[PDB]
Amino acid sequence: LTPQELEAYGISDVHDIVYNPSYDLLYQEELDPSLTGYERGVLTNLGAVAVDTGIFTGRSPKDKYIVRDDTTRDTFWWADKGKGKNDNKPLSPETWQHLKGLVTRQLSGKRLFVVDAFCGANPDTRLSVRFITEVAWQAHFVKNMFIRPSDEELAGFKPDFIVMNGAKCTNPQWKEQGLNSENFVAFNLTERMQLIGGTWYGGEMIKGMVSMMNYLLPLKGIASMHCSANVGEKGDVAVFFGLSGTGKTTLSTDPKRRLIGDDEHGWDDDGVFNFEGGCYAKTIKLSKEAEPEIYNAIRRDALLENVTVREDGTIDFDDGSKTENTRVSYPIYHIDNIVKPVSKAGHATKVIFLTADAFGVLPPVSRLTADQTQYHFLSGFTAKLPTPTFSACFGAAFLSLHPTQYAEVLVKRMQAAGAQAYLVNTGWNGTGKRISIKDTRAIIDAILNGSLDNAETFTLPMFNLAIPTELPGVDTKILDPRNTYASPEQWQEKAETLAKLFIDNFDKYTDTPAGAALVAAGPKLHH
Repeated sequence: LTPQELEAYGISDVHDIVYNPSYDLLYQEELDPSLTGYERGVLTNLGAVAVDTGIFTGRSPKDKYIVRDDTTRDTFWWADKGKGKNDNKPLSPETWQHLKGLVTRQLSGKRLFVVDAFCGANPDTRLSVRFITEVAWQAHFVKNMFIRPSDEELAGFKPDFIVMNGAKCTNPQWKEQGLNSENFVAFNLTERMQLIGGTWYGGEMIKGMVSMMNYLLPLKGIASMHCSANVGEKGDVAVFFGLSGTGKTTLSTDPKRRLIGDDEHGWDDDGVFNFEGGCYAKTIKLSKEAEPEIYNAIRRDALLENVTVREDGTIDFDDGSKTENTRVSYPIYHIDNIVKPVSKAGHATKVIFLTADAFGVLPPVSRLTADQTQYHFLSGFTAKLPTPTFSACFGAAFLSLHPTQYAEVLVKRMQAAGAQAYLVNTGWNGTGKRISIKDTRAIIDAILNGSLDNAETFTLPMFNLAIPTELPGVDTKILDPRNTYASPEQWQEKAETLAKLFIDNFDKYTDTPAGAALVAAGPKLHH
């Protein structure tokens, strides 16, 4: 690289450029004694450096803005259009230039770190991203989370997107510009740039490119999925969806199946690819006994975020005093049982939707039709003891297009692959007790070995769910959710409650023909 290349973006008076720093260099930079404030890092007794992000201990959706221009006007899922509430707020082009200026002026006159990286593991569809920061640990974060180019890949590197982290600056003009606060996370799809002002939260630097991939990929026929994915010895790929607490991490961890990734995947002509080169894992209440793989990944080149470090250098993983959203990032190879050397594989042939049904209504396992796959993907239901949660596509926060556009391309890719979707209740049954980890692992086994795709089924009323009549390794009595109620009538009363919740939630998608058509595939009330 060269200083003059950064001049193209508006930055000037560059002091020194640290380009694609090594992990050893980043460690030395992070302990620099001249650092102040939230730039500072400390070494823990696990070998990983720890940093603090100030008041922003999570994403700031209320500060998220996307320029509305000729590129995005008729394509983006805007906050101020349609039925579905979202945080994709339109930004004027002129305010964008002001925000860009704030960031590029902040990054002028500075020593800068520049990290070139990829979003997407498949070369023919991946995004080349250039990240610019004045803070070494921010550069470390993006080195962990995106895919690290080889020296030979850097020779021909041409950025498709620029991410400029100006966490040290804020926007004094925010009120008269009609913005939410002096902070901002702003995107321009004409200039292909992301700006970060004010917030030091690491996740803004990964979830911004997730949001942009979530715009670009479906528009070119590539599915985007908030899922884990893993691959068997025979190369058979499975994807697992589920909100927090549904067992997604546990059920996709299997010594005989290598992990493609844990967070965000694409699905193109060649198969399923990881967006990321690393993992950004929650660490509240972490223990070596409960999460041995994550714990073991916390070593030199991991980066701890907002964890409590004691005066003796030890970590109190139980302390949520600053935030419950403590995190660690690490490059993906800190996990042993992964797909390597490239985080991608062939086409998924099993799609597993996990839900913790606190109502005790849904079967432990059902085989979905294509329309039910779209319906339950859009619903993204789970519950806790019972309060429901619905989140479109199992993650609404990073959707740049209408949710139905994600459902359509997912099922298109499934149909071309002959993939079958299953809905799995890892929550509760009629006895008020949770379904056992032993039972759900046996269900996953039976799904993944293909034994249910053409198995005999009976149909559950109201939800119209195809349930296998028998399932190897599981007590047959558990398969019908009605069998844990005193009478079928007692199940029906709760099923009517839950069906109404789905129907009410789904209504906000019916402003598109895809969503309106899918009502007829949804749960039915009793008549």
